[PDB]
Amino acid sequence: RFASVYAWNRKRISNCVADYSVLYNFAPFFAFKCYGVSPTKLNDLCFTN
Amino acid sequence: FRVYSSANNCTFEYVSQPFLKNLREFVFKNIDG
Repeated sequence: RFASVYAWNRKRISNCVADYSVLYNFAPFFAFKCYGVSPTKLNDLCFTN
Repeated sequence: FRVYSSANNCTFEYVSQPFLKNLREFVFKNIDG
């Protein structure tokens, strides 16, 4: 399933080995935009939350 | 008992397995986060 906009969900990912390679999730994305960070350099940067 | 206080609002995750003439020595420190 998923959720609505008025009650959009928020999942906290703070303890994981991040396999940022979710490009398999329907690769033909209609909108794949990045703000504040570039597309691929994203995979090799650390963050708190 | 099981619930210590009324509210408990945290989203941390750190699990491990049992840390279990029975001297159980422990040393606690907090440095460099």
